[PDB]
Amino acid sequence: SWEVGCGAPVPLVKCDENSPYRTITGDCNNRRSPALGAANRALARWLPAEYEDGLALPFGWTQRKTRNGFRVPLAREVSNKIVGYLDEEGVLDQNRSLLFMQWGQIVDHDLDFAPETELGSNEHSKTQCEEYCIQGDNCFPIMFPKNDPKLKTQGKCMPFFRAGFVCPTPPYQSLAREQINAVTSFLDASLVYGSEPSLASRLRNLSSPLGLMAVNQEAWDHGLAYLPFNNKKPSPCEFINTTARVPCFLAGDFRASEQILLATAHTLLLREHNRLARELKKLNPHWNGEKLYQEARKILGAFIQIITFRDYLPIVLGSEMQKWIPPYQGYNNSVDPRISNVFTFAFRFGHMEVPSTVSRLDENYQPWGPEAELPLHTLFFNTWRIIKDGGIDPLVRGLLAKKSKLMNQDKMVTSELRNKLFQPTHKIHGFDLAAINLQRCRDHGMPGYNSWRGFCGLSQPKTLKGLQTVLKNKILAKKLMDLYKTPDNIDIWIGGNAEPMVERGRVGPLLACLLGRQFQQIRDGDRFWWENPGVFTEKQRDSLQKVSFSRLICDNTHITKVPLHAFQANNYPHDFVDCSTVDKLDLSPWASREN
Ligand code: HEM
Ligand SMILES: *[C@@H]1O[C@H](CO)[C@@H](O[C@@H]2O[C@H](CO)[C@@H](O)[C@H](O)[C@H]2NC(C)=O)[C@H](O)[C@H]1NC(C)=O
Ligand SMILES: *[C@@H]1O[C@H](CO)[C@@H](O)[C@H](O)[C@H]1NC(C)=O
Ligand SMILES: *[C@@H]1O[C@H](CO)[C@@H](O)[C@H](O)[C@H]1NC(C)=O
Ligand SMILES: [Br-]
Ligand SMILES: [Ca+2]
Repeated sequence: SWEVGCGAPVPLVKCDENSPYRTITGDCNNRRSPALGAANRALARWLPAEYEDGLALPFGWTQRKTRNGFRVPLAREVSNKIVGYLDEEGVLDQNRSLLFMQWGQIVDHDLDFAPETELGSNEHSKTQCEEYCIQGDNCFPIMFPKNDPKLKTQGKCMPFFRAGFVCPTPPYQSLAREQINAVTSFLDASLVYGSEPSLASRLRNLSSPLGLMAVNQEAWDHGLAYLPFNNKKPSPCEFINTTARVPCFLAGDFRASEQILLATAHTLLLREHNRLARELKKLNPHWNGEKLYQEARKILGAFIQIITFRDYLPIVLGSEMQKWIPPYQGYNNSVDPRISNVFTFAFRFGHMEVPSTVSRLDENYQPWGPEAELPLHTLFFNTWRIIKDGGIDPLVRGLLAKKSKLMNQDKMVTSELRNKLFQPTHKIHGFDLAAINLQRCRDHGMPGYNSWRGFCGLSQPKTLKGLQTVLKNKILAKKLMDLYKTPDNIDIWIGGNAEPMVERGRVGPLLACLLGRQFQQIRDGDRFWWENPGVFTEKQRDSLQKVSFSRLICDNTHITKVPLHAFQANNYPHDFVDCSTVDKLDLSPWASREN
């Protein structure tokens, strides 16, 4: 059992044995092991890291070196052969609104982030990785296969930099390389409030004693707040459009501006915090700012938990929901609530649910203006279309009445992501998220497909014929065992996602097991779970059961027509009801009769 307890990219820290709130860092959730689930620590290893040298080098690094006697295929080659498709007609999910995709991304962002190594940002290092395609140290470029249109138009590779690792950022040879999780493992609204003290404070409005989050001061949304702008230059949101020059937003999580709809969902979440803090004050006008901020924060975290566990997860996991996530029995302090490395890849199932276009809709849920539907790629890091082009209401209707992409074994990831991705240093709409997913699954040292089938107690196909029955699909299996020569070598991202979905849910068996297990643990291992006896009063809990994403939308925008079940596919006006019929969060059980 070779290592004990290293801990470098963290500060302190010491714990507050009631202090009815979460820390910002996630520390002091577990009493016995107060770092467990804290941000800026190693991702959990559910299985030992698997690298080409047993320590750090990703499979595929050394040309000569095989995985189980075979070369691992180029990540872009797998992407082109298997992941890509041309025809967007037919690809939509008849049963899930766009919001289903979106909440996926939100939750994902509350739970995990393995950021690239920052070492030598001011070095020829990016210049040598991006310009020359030279693999070495933290440069692990995605090379194009010989028939790739991108060879002709973009150059020899897409640059790709390896994920940071814990202890120090300088090269690691004594135990295996462990990637960092930069946000809190608890489902806690950290994407709203920050996972570091240094950002948590900046986000806040300390100017007034009202516990508000800072809001944008440049611009409004029909009297509704936007998120403050980031400061930093050079800003990729400015970069898209140097005429409009609108910076990215500043949120609790750094990726909040990555696509317009994510920014939209972040905006709704911040408004809800200020709305709660207002209500709490109106009702407790002795509470101070700090009380008001924690108390709103606490409620918002419970809302994110409830929405996720009651409304999202059952329609991801389907028939497997009760198997992995049985109803709640209380806090269990032996549970490890840390996000595992593999989860951060299993949750990328969301990538096949992203459709090629986004729509703005007006109050009749009709096209809003002349160019109301746009290609997804024009919306990466695009804040200008919000501030300058209608606010969030039109985008939110789109969320409600357009549908997610459906995962499809022949049509996996839209070319909007597979060919047109924009990354905030690289200056082009030319990257391939799928290729990146696969390179990163190698970067992070993932065990292969069958390792994971084994972990979850499933069959482990060894032959083409085996893989055909598991996937149900002769030709997908054939392509996968032309590229990988054995299902042992298939990258978990693409193996998990290749499996047909389970009844009433949107992922295959292997992923339902990986996801289901993670979420059970993040709920059961959390001292501040909304439903844990003690955390909220019973009366407070009776109010919280009534929350809905419909109501969030009603309380925070000027939309008055919403569906009752926002994740299901909905059509206007048949499936839409007026906001007055929706349950409200009743805040009266938060009144502090101290008088
Ligand atoms: C257009 C919408 C989206 C875009 C543009 C996008 C883009 C990206 C990018 C660029 C990365 C980093 C990849 C890397 O360097 O390895 C990433 C990672 C990730 N994505 Fe998405 N994504 C989208 C939607 C979603 C959805 C719907 C989900 C889940 C339902 C999701 C789940 C994740 C997760 C869990 C990761 C890893 C985060 C971490 O580092 O822990 N994404 N995505
Ligand atoms: C960059 O943003 C600008 C301003 O936000 C966009 O310009 C608007 O687009 C149409 C003309 O194409 C007009 O209705 C608006 O008056 C334009 N405003 C200005 C100041 O030009 C422009 O489309 C965006 N450009 C790109 C390349 O994304
Ligand atoms: C802080 O709150 C005050 C009044 O409550 C408001 O006028 C001001 O605009 C807020 N500042 C920020 C930066 O959100
Ligand atoms: C808590 O979790 C542990 C380990 O997962 C399990 O063995 C134990 O039974 C659980 N304890 C309770 C009281 O539920
Ligand atoms: Br992202
Ligand atoms: Ca979190």
